[PDB]
Amino acid sequence: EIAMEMQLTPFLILLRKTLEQLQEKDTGNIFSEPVPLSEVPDYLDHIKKPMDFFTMKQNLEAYRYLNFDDFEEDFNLIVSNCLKYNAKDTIFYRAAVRLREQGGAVLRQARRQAEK
Ligand SMILES: CCN(C(=O)c1ccccc1OC)c1cc2c(cc1N1CCNC[C@H]1C)n(C)c(=O)n2C
Repeated sequence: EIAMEMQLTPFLILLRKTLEQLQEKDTGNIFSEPVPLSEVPDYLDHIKKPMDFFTMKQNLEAYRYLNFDDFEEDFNLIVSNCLKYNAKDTIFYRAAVRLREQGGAVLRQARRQAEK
């Protein structure tokens, strides 16, 4: 399977499935819409690039993820943003740790498929 020959549609089908699997791990509904700046007024004082699963879905369908690195980078922002903004004694921090853990095998297996 050679990179210049790779078709977009199959790759996007793979990313759609992978994103569904990742988002399903958000059983607390913490990561599935943007952190609202109106309700968390200091959020952008700390976080340079917010990310969430709905924004990832929009990016996917707008053809913004054309390799696995860029996709995984945004999933990793969901986690890292949360670990920075929230203290390690909070439920939200631990929820990000759990999301990273559960996302791990999903992403590794998905990348292996993307590399054929
Ligand atoms: C701003 C929403 N939020 C809350 O914790 C919250 C605040 C006020 C009133 C109700 C609320 O939720 C019930 C929130 C903050 C987050 C946050 C997520 C949320 N909410 C929790 C409720 N579901 C939506 C989600 C965006 N993440 C990932 C963060 O890093 N921070 C700081």
